Amino acid sequence: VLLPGYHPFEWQPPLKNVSSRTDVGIIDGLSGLASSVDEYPVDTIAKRFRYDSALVSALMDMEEDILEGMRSQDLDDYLNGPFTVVVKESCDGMGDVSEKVPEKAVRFSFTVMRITIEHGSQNVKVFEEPKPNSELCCKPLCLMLADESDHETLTAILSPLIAEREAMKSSELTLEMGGIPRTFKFIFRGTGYDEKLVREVEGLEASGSVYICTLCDTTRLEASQNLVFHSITRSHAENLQRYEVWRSNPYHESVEELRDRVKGVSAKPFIETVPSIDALHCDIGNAAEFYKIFQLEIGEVYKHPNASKEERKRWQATLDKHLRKRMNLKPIMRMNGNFARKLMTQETVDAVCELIPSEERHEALRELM
Amino acid sequence: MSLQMVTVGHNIALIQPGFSLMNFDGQVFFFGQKGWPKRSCPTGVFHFDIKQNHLKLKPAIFSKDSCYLPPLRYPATCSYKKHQYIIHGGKTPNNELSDKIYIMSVACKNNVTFRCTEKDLVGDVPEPRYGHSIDVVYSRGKSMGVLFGGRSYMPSTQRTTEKWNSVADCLPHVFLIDFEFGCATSYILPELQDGLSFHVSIARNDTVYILGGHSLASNIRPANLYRIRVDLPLGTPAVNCTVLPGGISVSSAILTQTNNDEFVIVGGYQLENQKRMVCSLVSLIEISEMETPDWTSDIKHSKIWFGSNMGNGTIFLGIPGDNKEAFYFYTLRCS
DNA sequence: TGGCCTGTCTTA
Ligand SMILES: [Mn+2]
Ligand SMILES: [Zn+2]
Repeated sequence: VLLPGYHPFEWQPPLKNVSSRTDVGIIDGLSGLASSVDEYPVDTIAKRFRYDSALVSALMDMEEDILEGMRSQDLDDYLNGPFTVVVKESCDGMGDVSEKVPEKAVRFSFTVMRITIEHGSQNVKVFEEPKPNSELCCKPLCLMLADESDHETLTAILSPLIAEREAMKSSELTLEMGGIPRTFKFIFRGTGYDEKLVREVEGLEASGSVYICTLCDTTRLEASQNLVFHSITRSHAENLQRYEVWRSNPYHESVEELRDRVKGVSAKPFIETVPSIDALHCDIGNAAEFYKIFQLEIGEVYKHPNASKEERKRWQATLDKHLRKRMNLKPIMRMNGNFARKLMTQETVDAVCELIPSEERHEALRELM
Repeated sequence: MSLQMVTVGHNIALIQPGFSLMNFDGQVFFFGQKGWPKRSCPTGVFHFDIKQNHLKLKPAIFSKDSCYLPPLRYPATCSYKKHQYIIHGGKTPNNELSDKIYIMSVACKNNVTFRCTEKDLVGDVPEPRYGHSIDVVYSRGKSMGVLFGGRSYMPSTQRTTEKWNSVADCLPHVFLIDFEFGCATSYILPELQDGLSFHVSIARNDTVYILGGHSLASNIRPANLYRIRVDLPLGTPAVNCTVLPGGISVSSAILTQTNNDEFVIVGGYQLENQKRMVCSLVSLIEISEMETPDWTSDIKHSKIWFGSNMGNGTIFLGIPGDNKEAFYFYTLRCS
């Protein structure tokens, strides 16, 4: 009952290139990939659900919450008007899985984020997950024994799933809850992808590239000089076309001119992502900048443009020592959330000002913090 | 025929089954790297240099008027006399099958830059495929391309996500292809009943011989040999095929040219569980067995082997690593 | 013969 493939359902209109059989559960993750000795060598074992069947099982699993949420919004149990399900789509490699050679695994998973019902012309929410990021509500879709950087295998195994999700983007799901047929329609948002996997699935270059952002076309130099005025530009379609431009070189340009034309898209995308930021990384990036500012204000680097490596090192040592004495901060060499949390305080700025001669610069550091 | 082990540089990972080697003026080049091309080599085409049994892959650049074709696994390739290379079909790093045709030539050689131009195709374009053959025939002072065989995904109507990667042999139609203008004509022949992929192809004058291969539907590696004659009058060409006894049974074999007008093929897969350890000699048509080379035990006990023709009557082959390097490579020489 | 731009490996 709790596994995909048990309840019956319908898609209207029927999903493109997806079987209508509803009794399908665990199916081979290779999706019929050829395995003969002539063909490309298949080094991987994977198993998956059909993405629609899994959505069906996850909704039936949460039926009780959906009905009770309808009650809690002063609505009727039997209403069936179009429910809209928002679905966070997610993907990560899981490092070494081996029991003891490294054995790597990729997990493609989803999370029901919110379910709203339409009453008149107000969209009233009937359910939303309290812990979106928990391991507990991250519904597994496919597990595979492969490297997230093994592009050929990854596309081979994930592409059927994406095909299914594309299919669901333009169809309604009819599903029986509590005796009454209910109708669902979905919004899929691939927000669960760390930067490396975003870049890999959207055709972009590796992280060291000059095109540092997956939301815009900035270069590292542009983004550094131009501090704040940047806007979200990129989209999956724009990336598929920038790939085709790379591929076709329509204006017969050189490789550097072509690379500037397509702003990093040298490979063909195959997943639409919603690249976001982690609150952790905001804190970490800010703290790293403030740490450098502190040590440079102690060394007074404006007065010493040709300062050597060892003088700056002693500046860093000075700051470390004084932060240990005043704030009890063990100097570390790898930036982390807890260091950032303890360093980004106004009192820490007072502590570091105790080592800065000019008070005019105390003004500036304190306002910055 | 002497076997020689080869060591490889830092980018050995680029080599994968389905790769190709092309020979331009004695210089060897490598195409079909694993993964999409990286900043270190944006074209994905490499100078393939074996010095002192050491293989170095050095980045090659494309001209300003070039396509940046994707790496392709199992495309049909042939050589066309400027001297150029024909690429048709293949698998991309995203597992899509390409129906396009790319043409490779040496644009400039400083101390090489390539011209890669894609040729558009109209008429009876063959469905995108891999594991198929393409060669050039010459009849009455005219040149034409012959394409035959291979496998592809199911058609869009029957293809289903549960069997999204399932493949079937292409219909065994012969395709004449004019590379200058990009036109294609399909010829159904009664003698070619079944589909065929991973076969060997030999082109001489107005004839193409088809050897071995694997037929998916029957799952048989047929021991038939097919001769294909093509005449090019001023009107529509005429193609006639005839079955010839004495056909070898082998899929994914490698073919190289020794001296002039003598070809040697080194093994492929004879059965799903068995490997073709023997080698065959084709004189232009008669096939004679040759003395099997001095294979090492690693080659003998490997389940999978893959390779390509280097051009100089020498084969470059590779075998998978032990469970505890990813690949181990050898060079097998002839003549 | 380098900086040094790129990708691999290391340690907190
Ligand atoms: Mn990751
Ligand atoms: Zn940006």
